[PDB]
Parts: sequence; C-alpha cells; structure tokens
Amino acid sequence: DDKFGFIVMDGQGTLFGSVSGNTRTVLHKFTVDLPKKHGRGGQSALRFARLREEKRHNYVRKVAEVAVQNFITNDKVNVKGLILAGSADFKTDLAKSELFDPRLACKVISIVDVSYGGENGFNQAIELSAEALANVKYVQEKKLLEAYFDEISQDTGKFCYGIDDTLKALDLGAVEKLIVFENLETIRYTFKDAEDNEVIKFAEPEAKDKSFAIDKATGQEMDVVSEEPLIEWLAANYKNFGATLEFITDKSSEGAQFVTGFGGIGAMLRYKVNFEQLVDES
Amino acid sequence: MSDKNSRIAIVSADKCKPKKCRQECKRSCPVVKTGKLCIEVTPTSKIAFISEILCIGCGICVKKCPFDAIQIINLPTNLEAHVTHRYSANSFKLHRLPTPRPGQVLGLVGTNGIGKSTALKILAGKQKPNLGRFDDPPEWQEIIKYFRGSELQNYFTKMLEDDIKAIIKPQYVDNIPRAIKGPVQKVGELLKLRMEKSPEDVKRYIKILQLENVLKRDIEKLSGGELQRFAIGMSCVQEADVYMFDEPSSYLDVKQRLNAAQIIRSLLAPTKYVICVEHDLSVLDYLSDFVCIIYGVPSVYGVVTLPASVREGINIFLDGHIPAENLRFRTEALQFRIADATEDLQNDSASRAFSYPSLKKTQGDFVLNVEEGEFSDSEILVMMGENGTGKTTLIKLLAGALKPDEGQDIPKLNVSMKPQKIAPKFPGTVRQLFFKKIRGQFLNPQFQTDVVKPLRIDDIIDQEVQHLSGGELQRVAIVLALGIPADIYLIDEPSAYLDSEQRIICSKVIRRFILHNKKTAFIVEHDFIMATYLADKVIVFEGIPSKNAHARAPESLLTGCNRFLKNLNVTFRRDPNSFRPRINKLDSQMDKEQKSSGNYFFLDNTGI
Ligand SMILES: Nc1ncnc2c1ncn2[C@@H]1O[C@H](COP(=O)(O)OP(=O)(O)OP(=O)(O)O)[C@@H](O)[C@H]1O
Ligand SMILES: Nc1ncnc2c1ncn2[C@@H]1O[C@H](COP(=O)(O)OP(=O)(O)O)[C@@H](O)[C@H]1O
Ligand code: SF4
Ligand code: SF4
Repeated sequence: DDKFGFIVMDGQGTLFGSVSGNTRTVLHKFTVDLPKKHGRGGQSALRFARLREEKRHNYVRKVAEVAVQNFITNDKVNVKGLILAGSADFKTDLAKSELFDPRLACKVISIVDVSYGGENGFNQAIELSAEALANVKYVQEKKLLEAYFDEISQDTGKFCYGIDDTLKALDLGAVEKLIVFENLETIRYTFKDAEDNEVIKFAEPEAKDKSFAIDKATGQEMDVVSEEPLIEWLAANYKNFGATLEFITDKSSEGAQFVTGFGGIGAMLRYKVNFEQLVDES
Repeated sequence: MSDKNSRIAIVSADKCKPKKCRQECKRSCPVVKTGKLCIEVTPTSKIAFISEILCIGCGICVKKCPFDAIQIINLPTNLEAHVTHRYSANSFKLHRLPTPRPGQVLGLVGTNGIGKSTALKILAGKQKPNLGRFDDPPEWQEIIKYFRGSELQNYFTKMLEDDIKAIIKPQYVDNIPRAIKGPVQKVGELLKLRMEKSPEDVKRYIKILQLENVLKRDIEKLSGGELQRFAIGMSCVQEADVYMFDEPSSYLDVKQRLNAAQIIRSLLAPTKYVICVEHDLSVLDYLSDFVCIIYGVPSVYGVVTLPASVREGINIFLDGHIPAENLRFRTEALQFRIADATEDLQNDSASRAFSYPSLKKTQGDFVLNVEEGEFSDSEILVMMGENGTGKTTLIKLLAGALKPDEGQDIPKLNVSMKPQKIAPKFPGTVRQLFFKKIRGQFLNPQFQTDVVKPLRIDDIIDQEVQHLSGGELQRVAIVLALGIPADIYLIDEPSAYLDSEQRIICSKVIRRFILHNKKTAFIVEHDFIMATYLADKVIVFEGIPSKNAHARAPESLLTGCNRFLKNLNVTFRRDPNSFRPRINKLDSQMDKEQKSSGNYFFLDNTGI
C-alpha cells in the first residue's frame, strides 16, 4: 500500500497527515504568534520584523524535519512525495528560501491554497489535491513508461515480447526489467502423465490451442492437472529471475500501444540477447 | 470525434530477400504474435504482404528490416478519399486526376514517380483504372461513378463511347529509339503519313520546330533533342480533339523548348483540348491556362490537386507547402544566392588560371568559332545557348578529347570530365564503378546527403548499369566527376532526366565543393535557375544551330544574362511573395520597361 505525507501550515497553526486508501489520520500540530509588523513598528521597521521571519524559518524547518524524521527510516524519503499548504505568500516564503532543508525542496509535488486551516482545511487539501494526485500518477505511469520503453527499446534486440520469449530470457537472467500489466491474459498450465509433463501458455479463445496441448508421438488428447497464473507466478518470483517489476493498466498516450502490441507484456534486457528458441524448427 | 488516421504499407520487392534474414517481418510483428493477420506470407511469390487493416502502425517491422524494404506511414485519411487506381498489393497507388478542358491547355507538374505518366494513360484509354479494387479490363462504367463530383466524369463517358481517340506523345525518352526505327522510314516518312492537316502543315510545322536538317536522318540516329521534336510534329499533324503531351521539354535546349511551347498552344486556338506534363516552370507557365500540382512521395503515392490558375499554381509550387492538403511536400525551400551572400575573396588574378586562344573546330558540316577567353581559379563559368551550337564540342576540346582544327589548348592541368548524354557502356556494377574512381568521397557526409540517402544506391549497388534508370544514373555520374581531384572540372548538362529536387541537389553540390576546394568548374546548362546559383561568369553561344556557331569570353552574371535573354526577347520580373522569376509577357506591361532598363531578370543570383 502506497503512502503519501503532507504539511499544511499558516501562523494560526500547522498540521501533518496522510491517506492510504480509506485510512486517514493526522500526526501532530503547533503554533507561534505575531500580529504583522509592517504597520505600527517604528524606528524599528526591521528590529521586530526580523524576529518574525526567523520564527517562521524556525517553524517551517521544525515542521518539515518532523515530517522527515517520522515519514523516513532507511534513507531519502520513504513516502514517495510531499505537499505544502497555507494562505498566499506564507508557503512561497518556504519553497524559495535558504532555510528549507536542501534535498527536501527537491520533493514538493503540489502547493495549495485553503481558505482556512486545521481539520476543515485538511479535508479541503485532500479534496482539491485530487487533481495533483492524478497528475502525479499519470507522470509516473504513462510518461515514464511511454518514454523509457520506446525512447530506447535497446537496439538490435535487447528485447523480447510474448510469454514464450519474455520467459526464457527471464529464466536466462538476461532481462533487466520485465514488463507485465495486471490483467495478464497468459497463465502457466500443466497438461501431463504417469512420469512426465508439458507446460503451455494459454489465454481465453480456445481454438487450435486446446487442439495441441500434446506433442505428437505418444498420441494423447488432453488432461489439465493444475493452473498457475503467470502474472502472479512472475509477481511473486521476480527476484529469482532478477527481473524488475512494473504492473500497468490502460491509460495514456503510447498506453494504447501496449494493448495492441505489448499486451500486458514485454521484457527489457540487461546486456543484449539471442531471442527465444523452440523445437518445431528443423 | 476521434482523430481520423490510417496506416498504409508499401513494400519494395527489389529491396526484399526473405532468405537473408529469414521471414523476419512475420516474426517480430506484434500483431502476428497475438495470432493476428497484419503480415501474411505469400507462399507462391515468396513475398511478404502487409495488410493495412490489421497493422498497428507500430513501425517495429520497419526498423527490424535489415535492408529498409518496408515503409509504414500514418496519414489522417487524406489518401483514402481520393483513390483512383492501384498497381497491386503494397505498390504505387494513384490519387486524383487532371482535368481536361477544351480550347485550353492544362499543365501538370510534380516530382518523378507521382503518377503523371499513369494519369495520361488513364485519360488515353490505354489503361483502365481498377479504382483501388477489382475493376477489370475497362469497366469504365464504375470509373465514371468514382469521378462523380469531379469534372472528369463527363470525360470518362466520352472515352468509353470512343467518340474521341486521344493522341499521345509518349513519355519515356530513352525508350523511343529502340522502339521505332526508320533509316528508310526516317522522320520525313512519319511526317508525311501522319499529316491529316495540310501539305502546308508539313512545311509550317517543320520550319517552326527547326526540323529542316533532321528530316533525312533516321529516328534511331537522332539526338535527344531531335528525337523529342519529331514526336511533337506528329501530335500537331494528327487530326483529333485531344492532344496529350507528356514531358515535351525533355532533352530540348533553351531556345527550342520555348518554340515547342508556342506551337503546342496553337492547338488551343482551334479550340482543341490540350493536356501537358512539364518539369520546366518557364515552359509550363507559357503553355498553360490551368495548372495542376502533383505531390506526395515518389513511388509511394501522388495526388492531383484541384485545378488552379497559371500564376497561382506556380506560386504555391515554390513555397513547398499546400494548405488544404496541409503537407510540406518538400523538406527544404529553394533559394538562390543573392550574390551578396557569396564569400568575399581575392582570387587568383594575374595568371589566375589557364587561358585559351582562339579555337576553331570544323566538321566540314558544322563550324565552331571560339573567341579567346580567360579562366581564373576558384571560379565557375556557365555555358548557355542552343544545342548544335558546339557547346558540347567546346568542352571536349578543353578535355583534350577533341583536337582543334585550328588553335591549340595544351594545358598542364588534370581534368575530370562528365559527358552530356549518359549511356551505360561499362561492364560492372554501380558500386564497383564508383569505388574505382574514389573510395574516400563515398565516406564524406556531403555525399551521403546528396547521393546515397535520397536514391538509396545501396539497393542499386548490386544492380547493373544496363538494368539501371535514367535520372538515377545522372546524379551518380555528376558525383563521380567530383570523385577525383582535378584542377579543373568539366560538366556537360547536368539537368537532364532530373526533376526539381534532383537538379537542385546538384546546384548545391557544384557550388559548395568548388568554393571549399578552390578549384574551377565549367558547367553547361539549359536550366536558367541552375546557372544562376553556381556561376560567377557566363559564356553565351549564338549563331544558327546545325550550321555555325560562336562562343564568347567569360563575362559577369549581369552582363552575360542580359545578352542571353536579349536573344530570346522574354523578360522575367519577380513575384513579390515567392521570389520566383515571373514570366513577363513580351509587350508585358513591364516587358517594355524592363527591356529599356536592360534588365531581363531581377534579384540576380550568383554563386553562393
Ligand atoms: N507496373 C507497375 N506496377 C506497380 N507500380 C507501378 C507500375 N508502373 C508504375 N507504377 C507506380 O506508379 C508510379 C509511377 O508512375 P507514373 O508513371 O504514374 O509517374 P510520373 O508520375 O509520370 O513520374 P515520373 O516523373 O517519375 O515519370 C510510380 O511511383 C510506381 O510506383
Ligand atoms: N563529327 C561531326 N560531323 C559533322 N557534324 C557534327 C559532328 N559532331 C557534331 N556535329 C554537328 O555540330 C553541331 C553542333 O554540335 P554540338 O557542339 O554537339 O552542339 P551543342 O551546342 O548542342 O552541344 C550539330 O549540328 C551537330 O550535328
Ligand atoms: S524484407 Fe528484409 S527482413 Fe523481411 S525478408 Fe526481406 S530481407 Fe528479410
Ligand atoms: S509497420 Fe509495423 S505493423 Fe506494419 S508490417 Fe511492419 S511491423 Fe507489422
């Protein structure tokens, strides 16, 4: 499950929280004070005011450090993005300062206004942020996908497609990254005997497929004994093949390309290969 | 709603050998992986076939192909609307046709492979369009239906009835000599038989065409220019309503092409329908009332536009873009160097280069006279004039191929030479021939841009020269002259057999190398545009063809162009948008003024 953490701030107060599906709960909150010295003040039009942008810089790194020190254990960010919120400039004074921690400015994923803060502004920051969330999701999937893939298949043939191809090369450890989908249409079936078996790849439409199932010599029509999902079998044995996994659906530009071609499927290689073999050849 | 798109696959069988990589197209293709039909293998012919319905448009197969045999393109369904004819599966398909009109001349212009020739056949009744389908031997009834909504519909009804039989002047210029012979049945015999018009018709047509000398010669004997004109004569002589000309400017010289254009236009006066196809813009403008532009990739497709006017069609042609079609038909726009654009250098002056004295070469039938001129280093000189003037003779003398009757030219210079008419006469393949000349030049990037990439010589490399084509062979010859180092290079009429893009590649080639290398070049030409780009000086030839001739010393671009154009008496203005030369009519309004100023051309162009 998939974990996102955010920091919603104002001077009235500040607030930290997350969602993970239906789940929802805050973590911590605090306040400081300050009228707004750029009026009354005096011969000290900077004396008093410089304590107060300092107390914002104390506040916003004490906010963002606590978000780091309990969202992350085991380097960088354990969550996979960050959001900021507040009235107009009070959050632009964060994202462009010497006093928001270096490497944390590199991880903002949205910046939202909310008409009011606290728990009433937190629902508003989930609700209007939905757009930002969708955007991020797209950027991740579609893009990255559509991009890398084509952008650099891995010329000559540093690729396979199909179950037949994508599996031998995954067994060979020649596939850096295996590309599946979710609704895989291919699974591992066993059609076998008293001391031996065959494994074939089947989908839905059973024409010639059911036909074979055997070879030739022994002459035996068929009997299925068991059926193991390839997507799952792969989804669970990816470490063994050393191939690296990405599941995907259908939503985005070059998205439609996978359905027509790389139909929940595709292997990307580490080095460069010799493509599958078989036997039906002479 | 959704964007409308299609996929079209055209495969060249010449490029394909499915033993070499096995059948790599069927494998590889993701459609077939699933068990679909996108590519089916033809077992008898042993050719891959790609079905347009099942193909994804992935293009995976294209980059797999080890040669480059397959091409998949995606169009917005621009071609689908227009389908006229298709040669076969995965082959050239024609789109739209040119309108014919009585009492007028309709022009056609396009790059080679567009179907200009095919269109003529369909109008001729020679070929029956299949309509991108089954349509059999002339099932003309269906053709009318397809043409409905177009003005050709009436024409196709006429053709089927056989009310009119069109007269065609054949396209392929190389093919004619082998087909027709008549040492006995020379040109004269043909003109006598065909003359349905009058006995005057024989005389009048011969005089205007400058055929007088050629009647006695046989057809096979004729030179290219002479061969063309005889065909023209028969197309006036015939009695009919429709006279189709297909590329009448080919092989002809500058003076003669204009002459042909005028005579052909005479047909319009008798209210006879005329159609014409041209590669030359000067000629095209002169003949036509209406103009069609044919565009699209060569050998893949070619569509005809709606009819336009003479000025408008030419203007649109030069921009390289058509708005309704919204296609950039040409990758780069054509421009000519201003002469402001050229580099400023001090040239070898003094004894810049070598000089030739008065020269004479006399056959005993023709006499050439040459005036002493000078050549300098790093410059180039254009040679212009009508054929039979000894333009060819002069170059040979400088080559050392010919010995002067009088005068002498013994230079201690290395010369490279490119001949005028190219006929194979070489055993061996294309690559081998290039390689003997120079291997290094084949490596250079410039040669990749101009020769190798455009034509795809790689496919040509194995093919024989006898087996080759005309225009393809021309670019190869020009490049080969450039293959070897020489103090002076000599080229004779590079524009032959070439379309617009092809010539222009040549223009850039001669100018650029000569400048970089700092060597001299002489180029003979009929195409006004080519001369302007390359040269710095010009030699104009005058006299009477097939009789005597004369040459002049080299003179500046402005000076030489005035002389040449004064001989023709046609001035050119400028079109303000396209910047092309606008044919100004004699007695143009402008013609008179331009003649007074002594300006035949505007926006004079020189070497880059
Ligand atoms: N017998 C044939 N089989 C298949 N395709 C053909 C055949 N004859 C011609 N074509 C196709 O039709 C197109 C060619 O010819 P057409 O003769 O119609 O050209 P044009 O338009 O007159 O061009 P060019 O200026 O090069 O003479 C070509 O690009 C070619 O692919
Ligand atoms: N060997 C020859 N004997 C007689 N006449 C010739 C010979 N070679 C060329 N001619 C004639 O010389 C004239 C001009 O020839 P050429 O220099 O080839 O002309 P162009 O200006 O077309 O290049 C033509 O009329 C041609 O028939
Ligand atoms: S087209 Fe190319 S890849 Fe396909 S059979 Fe021929 S040579 Fe092999
Ligand atoms: S372009 Fe693509 S889809 Fe068409 S034949 Fe080649 S690989 Fe198959």
